[PDB]
Amino acid sequence: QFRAIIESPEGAGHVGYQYRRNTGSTMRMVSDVLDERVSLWDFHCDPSGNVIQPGPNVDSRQYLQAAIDYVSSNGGGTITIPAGYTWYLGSYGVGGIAGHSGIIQLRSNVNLNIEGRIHLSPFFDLKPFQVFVGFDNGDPASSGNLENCHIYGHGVVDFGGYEFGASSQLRNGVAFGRSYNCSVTGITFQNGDVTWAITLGWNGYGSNCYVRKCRFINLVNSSVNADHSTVYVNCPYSGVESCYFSMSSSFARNIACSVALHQHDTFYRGSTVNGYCRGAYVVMHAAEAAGAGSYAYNMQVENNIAVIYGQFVILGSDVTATVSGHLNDVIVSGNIVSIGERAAFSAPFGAFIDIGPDNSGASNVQDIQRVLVTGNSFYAPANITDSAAITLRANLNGCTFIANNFDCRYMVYNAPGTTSPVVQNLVWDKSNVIGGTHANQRAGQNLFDMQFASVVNSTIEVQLSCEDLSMFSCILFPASCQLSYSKITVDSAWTKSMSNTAVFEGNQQAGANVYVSYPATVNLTSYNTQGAVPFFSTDTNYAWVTSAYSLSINENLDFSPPATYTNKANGQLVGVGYNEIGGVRSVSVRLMLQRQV
Amino acid sequence: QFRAIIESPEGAGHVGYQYRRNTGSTMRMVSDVLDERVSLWDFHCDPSGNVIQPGPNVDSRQYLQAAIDYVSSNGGGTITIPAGYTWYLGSYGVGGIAGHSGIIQLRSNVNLNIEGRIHLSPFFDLKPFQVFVGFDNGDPASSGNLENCHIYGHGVVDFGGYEFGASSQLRNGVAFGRSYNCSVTGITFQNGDVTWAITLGWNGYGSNCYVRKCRFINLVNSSVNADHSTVYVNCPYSGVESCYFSMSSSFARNIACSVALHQHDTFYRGSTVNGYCRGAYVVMHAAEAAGAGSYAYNMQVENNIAVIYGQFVILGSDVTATVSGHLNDVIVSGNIVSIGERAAFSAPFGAFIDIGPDNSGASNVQDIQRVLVTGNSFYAPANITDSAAITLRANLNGCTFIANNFDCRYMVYNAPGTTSPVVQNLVWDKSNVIGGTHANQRAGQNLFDMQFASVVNSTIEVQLSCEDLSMFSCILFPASCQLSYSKITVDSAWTKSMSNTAVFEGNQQAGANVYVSYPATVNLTSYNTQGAVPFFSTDTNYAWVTSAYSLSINENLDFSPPATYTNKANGQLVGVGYNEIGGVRSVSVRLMLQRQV
Amino acid sequence: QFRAIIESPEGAGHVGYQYRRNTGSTMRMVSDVLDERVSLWDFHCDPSGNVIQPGPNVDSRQYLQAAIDYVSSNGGGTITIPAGYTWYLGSYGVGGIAGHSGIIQLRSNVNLNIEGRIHLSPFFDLKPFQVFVGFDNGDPASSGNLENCHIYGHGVVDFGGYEFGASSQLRNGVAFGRSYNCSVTGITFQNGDVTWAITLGWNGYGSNCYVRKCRFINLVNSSVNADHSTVYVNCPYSGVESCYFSMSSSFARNIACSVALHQHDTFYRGSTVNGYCRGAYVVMHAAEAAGAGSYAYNMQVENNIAVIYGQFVILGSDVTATVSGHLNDVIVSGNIVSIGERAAFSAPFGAFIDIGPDNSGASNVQDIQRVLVTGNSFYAPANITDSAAITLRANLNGCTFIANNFDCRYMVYNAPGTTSPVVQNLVWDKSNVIGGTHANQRAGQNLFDMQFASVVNSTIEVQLSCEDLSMFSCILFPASCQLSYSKITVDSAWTKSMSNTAVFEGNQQAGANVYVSYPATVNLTSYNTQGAVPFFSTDTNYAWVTSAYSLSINENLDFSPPATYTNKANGQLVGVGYNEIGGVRSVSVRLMLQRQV
Ligand code: NA
Ligand code: NA
Ligand code: NA
Repeated sequence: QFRAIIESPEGAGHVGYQYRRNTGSTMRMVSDVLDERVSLWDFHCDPSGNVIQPGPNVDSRQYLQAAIDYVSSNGGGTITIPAGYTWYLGSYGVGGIAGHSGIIQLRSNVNLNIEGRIHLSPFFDLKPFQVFVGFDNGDPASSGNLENCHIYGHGVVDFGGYEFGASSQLRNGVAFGRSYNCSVTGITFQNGDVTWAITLGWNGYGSNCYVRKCRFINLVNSSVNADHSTVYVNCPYSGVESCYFSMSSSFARNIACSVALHQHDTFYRGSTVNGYCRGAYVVMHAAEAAGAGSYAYNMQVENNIAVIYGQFVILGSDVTATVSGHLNDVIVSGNIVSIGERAAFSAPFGAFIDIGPDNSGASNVQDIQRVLVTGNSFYAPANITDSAAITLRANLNGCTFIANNFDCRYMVYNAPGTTSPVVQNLVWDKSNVIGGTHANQRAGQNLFDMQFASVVNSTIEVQLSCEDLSMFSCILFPASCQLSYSKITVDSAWTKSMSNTAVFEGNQQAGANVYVSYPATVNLTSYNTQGAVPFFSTDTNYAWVTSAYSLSINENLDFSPPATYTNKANGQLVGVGYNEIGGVRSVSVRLMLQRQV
Repeated sequence: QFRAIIESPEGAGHVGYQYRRNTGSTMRMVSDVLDERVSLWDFHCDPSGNVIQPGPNVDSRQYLQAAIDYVSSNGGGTITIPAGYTWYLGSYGVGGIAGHSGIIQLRSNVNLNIEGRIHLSPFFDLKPFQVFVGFDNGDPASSGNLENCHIYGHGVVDFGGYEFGASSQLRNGVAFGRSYNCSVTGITFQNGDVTWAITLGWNGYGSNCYVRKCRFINLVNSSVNADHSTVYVNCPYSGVESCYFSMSSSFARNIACSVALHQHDTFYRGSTVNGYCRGAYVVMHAAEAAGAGSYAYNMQVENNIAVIYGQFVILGSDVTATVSGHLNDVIVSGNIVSIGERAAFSAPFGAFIDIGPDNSGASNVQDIQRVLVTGNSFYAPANITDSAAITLRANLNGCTFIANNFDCRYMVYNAPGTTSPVVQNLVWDKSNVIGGTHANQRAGQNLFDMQFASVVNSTIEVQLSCEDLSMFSCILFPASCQLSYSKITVDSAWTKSMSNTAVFEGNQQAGANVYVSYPATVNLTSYNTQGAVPFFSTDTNYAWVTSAYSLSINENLDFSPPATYTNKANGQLVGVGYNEIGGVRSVSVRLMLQRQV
Repeated sequence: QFRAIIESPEGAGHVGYQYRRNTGSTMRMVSDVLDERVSLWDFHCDPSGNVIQPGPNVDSRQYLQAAIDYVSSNGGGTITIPAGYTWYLGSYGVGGIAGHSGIIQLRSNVNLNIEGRIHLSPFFDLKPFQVFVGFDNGDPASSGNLENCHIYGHGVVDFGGYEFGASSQLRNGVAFGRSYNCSVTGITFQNGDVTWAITLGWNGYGSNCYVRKCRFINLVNSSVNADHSTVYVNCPYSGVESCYFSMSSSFARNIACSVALHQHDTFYRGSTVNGYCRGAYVVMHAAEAAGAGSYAYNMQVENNIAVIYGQFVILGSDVTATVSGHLNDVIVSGNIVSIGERAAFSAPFGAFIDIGPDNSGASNVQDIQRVLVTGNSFYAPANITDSAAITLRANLNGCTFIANNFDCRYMVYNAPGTTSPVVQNLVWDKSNVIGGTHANQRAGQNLFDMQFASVVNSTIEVQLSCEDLSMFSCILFPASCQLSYSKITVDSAWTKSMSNTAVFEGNQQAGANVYVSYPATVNLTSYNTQGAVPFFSTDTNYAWVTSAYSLSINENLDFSPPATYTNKANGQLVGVGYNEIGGVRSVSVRLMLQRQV
């Protein structure tokens, strides 16, 4: 009677309890207290209610779904996935997540505390999957929201090492969906060939979604995998902090990016990356602009550590038939980034910043401006010819560089022939320090290679900190690049032996609102006159020069050339020196040529 | 007999347990294991011990207080506020928190894990309240400390949307009191009209208090609300990290600040703000200097993202009859900040840094120095006339600006008439990049408007990066501003067409220890002499000029003006050019005027 | 019968339970649910299974070890150390941790949630100890790994205040061993005289180990203690974030460092330090290079707040018979650091950066390069003569300084006599702001004191922001320092009254590839000639000068000196001025001397 009730499932509901024997505390039953927590064990049972042990040959999916569905029905809670066990998933979910190749459906206010391990069984080999899906509809546009869903703990999600079956397939760990106040904290995602580990939001719908203190380990493994971004941030007021990302496959060096920031007010901070092609995309895709507008603004990449093989930050924006995307108000700061040991040209072109074309290769759709790149370090090994502070491959409406340290082959680069970007407001402050690792490697190359259609309202203040006499020039403009309302200077330090410092193939430095200064060697010849006497340049290509001054000592006693020069209508320089004794003088002098500065 | 004991409240204390059947484990009873945790359910009961369900019509306050008081009596623990329920509070607390309009009294070592929702009932409508109070006395000065108290979880505190009843009232979420090692992590505070969500410390008493990963949503809603700072940090070695703050009301744009840092060794990092008037106050109030001294030092605002309507960082210090407050050793870095879309003058004057007067409007009490503002971005839309890198409205003893990007109407500003601050050690390094969003908007305005009583030991190195010919001047000193032992330079780039570059209305640039350089147009006339021949300025206002040099080309063949000039006692410039053929020459030239540089 | 089973230890395993009466949930027993968690109470029992109360006279060690060992046997879990109790440890462990003076042995996948207090009993007074040890062997080289071990909670580890018995002894809180994915979060370590609180890794073996939100309070207390680094990071992909470190003893000001970063891809962020000698070591020790290679790279110290008495960041690398250590790719950024109030020379020499000799004092073994120091603030009080931006005491292969604010006695320093470092690639950008706290204190001192064997490929761009006429020179090279392929400039602002600006005791500024500019006063005398007329310097020590220009006004009406000068073979300067009326002129002028700039 009483014995029977006690051994029944209702037994615990008949045993009284009062907290610490406190007479002022609730008189409850044991079952009530045990009902304050919930684990997968409370649903991991056969139809008669007997517990099932997890393992390689047990598909845990329906049991976890039942737990989620039930806790959802009570307004939420946290389900623990117990430590000490590996819980295998072995079949697809059903309903609104089947269109997403979903395994488990997440539900609002239902948190998962993953302390044990979740493993994918070989049912998923060569197939698509998205392990945790927060959509409730096959069509994301008719999906409801996922709110207040947190996954956390010390546990693991293991994708079982299976390769993709076909490049067209997609694979994900956590697809939060149209997600609001959702997060992943503490979890290790490992051992896969996937497209993403976590995606946050859906085409701008969502808010307040975060990935923190997670580890992502070896999540690309095959030539079949088309592309990878480990965390894809597709809702605003969201981001990634204090994570670790590591890949070891060769394929990852060519296709994988750690983070993609695709909506406004998003961030990527304090994370360490190794073995990836790319650091972060920061891109406003017009096809993803439904939920939070057409502008990506307030984008922050800060205080990360990366060894990569391709590009650290990739900026973009694009358009559709009905929507134009814009990118502005970005800060990239405090990051320390290297291109890993590799042969030149063996992975995508190495870059700290890349201004990339759209997915169809168009370089004339972008609207990127008000970007600040400051207080970062970049290094590439001396053999990596394809390394640049910025590869400027598409139209740019502004990017400002202050107080960085760049130590790679090029400072500014774009390939000739290719795209001919239209450039406005590119600012390279004199406080950017140009390293010398690539000294002596730059035969035939221009340090700032300005292979653009045009440059306007831009500043390039070149300052070397060691010699590199192998380079063709410090900065070169082809004749095809228009240049106006710009300031281009080359500091003389470490330049005395350079044949070419600044080169303007179309004589663009003569423009009315071009402000330039650079060293040049000039031959001069004086009149015979004893006393104050003019010296004039033998060459006539200085009609643009507003002043020039001596960078050379005067080895002579009997005369001195002018310290300073102006020009004449015929393009000669002229200055007044001094003949202590008369005679025609002929000298070769290093001058700082200046125009309007 | 046995049946009776088992169904009694002591029943669980009669059922044996040994962990996982391990014979080396303690032989315990069920009640002992259940006593390892505690929830509000263990106290949320009527006088007969029957559990009460929470809800809109149940006042949960006495039950939560009883739980806190009891756990306190045992040396501490963590009380869980269960998920899946909304727990309403409906009356004020009693005792030492009644003077603070307290609801719940916090106690040392007693943590709250808020997984469910705490809601305020309409009893609090139009009234003051402070939901959680750590003071044990009505008079904070005779209060004991609160130590080792942490509030955390995925839950919510909802202030029920009630407006303030009167501007004089105060409202708070968590008043920690004289708090040591206390924190709030993970909680969402929403739906209110309050003064603060969380306050840390009391007039410098406290230490090691933090707010992390909390969200603060819509916490100002009425014209009645006098003021708001979401987190007020009033103890040292304390701060705010990785939080989200969002307001939507119009009133918030005029009164709300996200954080106030009021004691030394405090920080505000990695947080995102939207819809606020202000970012952070960083202020040493002499009236709050009892617990940690008279100095606010080691103040850090870093790596935040903000869209605001007024000022990002507001610096101050003030005095009382017996105490003077000082502010020094501050760093503001890596932040990306915008003034939101708004009409000019429709909210408090937009600023990245504001040096504010005291609460009584006094601008002659402040002692603010050794501030570093570096590697930040600031943007204001082109129509916002009231936008400045710094509004310098009170005495300043030092502020240093390096490697920022400011894109707004003014760089340095203070309104004329108003306060006449005394300025020392203002440093504006050439590495600050001046954006061009406000180009063409600056009719009648000075980019650096130096409306001060005096400027000493200061550096302004102005560098433009595009043209703006609408501005009256790059920098202007009224005749009322003394200027000494200072360096003021205007780079020539994008200045060739400017009528005025630097303006010194009192001819202050002639001071003995003033070091200045800027472009000017000058008319000159030569002697008739063939050969080396002097040119002299027609105007006599260059007695302060130590050298000048040509910024113009020479369109002539038969002569050249001097490349470089010095002056004469009468205030003319003079240099030696060259007449190939003789004749009096008359030319108009753009020169860089220099004094002691 | 049934009564007997129920009161036995197996009783709970006979009482049925089904979660919330849900008929689809597992039919379990109470014991199963209680077995989901585990605490120290489940092992803190006598041999008959009766629970023992912890306290001062109970040694809790064997019971905690038994708990750890058992949970380990089940594949892991989290053991809670209950709140409300102090758990004393009173004897050493046995087995593989005895060689490490271990107390408790940590085991893989076994987490400790420390909510209560762990205290050391006086058995440990005057003895060595390491409280938690992750090694399983006395010899670390034959030790197995510790993986997936996390210690966290709101609890405390108290070292009981005992002094060290002898300087040779070692003491530690948590020695993780060869540790992979291990962490400490939330814990307060206090009240000791120890060598370290936490060590991560062993001679480069380990990965993904972190210390977050921990507090470290008063952990050095005696003159006996040889040395202290609070967190020692000796494995890669590891670091310290958001911690608090505080010492109050005088001894700590001379021996204690907060963090030591000893392997690649390690970081120290967002932490606050007070009362320590040092901030962080960043050092590649060749004796510790077994597990992760010979290079420390990707080292990050960012956004910390410190008041220290010695040096903030200390860089090093050294060698053994068979291994050479290298240090490169380091970033030190956003930190705000002060030397605390102290007498000059009363603690180790104050420095923001120190390039230190090896432990045997050798300054010729180091290979340190590609370091970026940017956007930091440093302050030392005016009386602290021993304060420097960088003490450069050992060979340096590169360090770059951009956009810092340094306000201390020296900018660059090394003591004369002592080491004679070989310096390459030291870069001091003009954007570093030199504060004026030490103005008037620098009698007999050189601001940049270049006491080196040699300097190559280096840049020193000195910019003052106030006067300090007490200093002997802005920069001085002794004749013993070679200088080549370098750029050394002194901006003229605030220098007009300085006798010496740049000093080159060996006339090193004449070198072929030395690029220098600085102010000097020069006496000149003209010829008699009316009209354009040469002026020449009376002194002949300007054979290295390529140009010079006037920094002085001309008080004369009847003549003007040249605005600009070049030199002559005999070392005189010469320029062409203008005599309106003839006569020999004699003037004393302030010039900017330039060489190849
Ligand atoms: Na073109
Ligand atoms: Na005045
Ligand atoms: Na030497």
